[PDB]
Amino acid sequence: GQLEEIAKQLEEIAWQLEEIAQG
Amino acid sequence: GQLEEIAKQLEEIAWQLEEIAQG
Amino acid sequence: GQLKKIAKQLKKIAYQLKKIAQ
Amino acid sequence: GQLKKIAKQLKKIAYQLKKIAQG
Repeated sequence: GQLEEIAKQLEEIAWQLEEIAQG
Repeated sequence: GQLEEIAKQLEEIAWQLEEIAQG
Repeated sequence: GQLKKIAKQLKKIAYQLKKIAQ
Repeated sequence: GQLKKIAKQLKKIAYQLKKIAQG
């Protein structure tokens, strides 16, 4: 649903942020 | 309620990210 | 230069969540 | 450090959205 899709998008943003934070 | 609390959490993260990127 | 574009995307999401919560 | 703490917050938030939806 809309909440699960927003959730998936925030996870993807958190994985971007993880790649920037480490290497 | 809970969705609005979460929206505020997201806004506050966005603002910290703007602060980070701005130096 | 990703962080500002992320912060704007997060603001748009948060506004949509607020609309849903209404 | 701060971007990693943010990504962890974002992942917790995405779990919370997925749970509102589920249960």
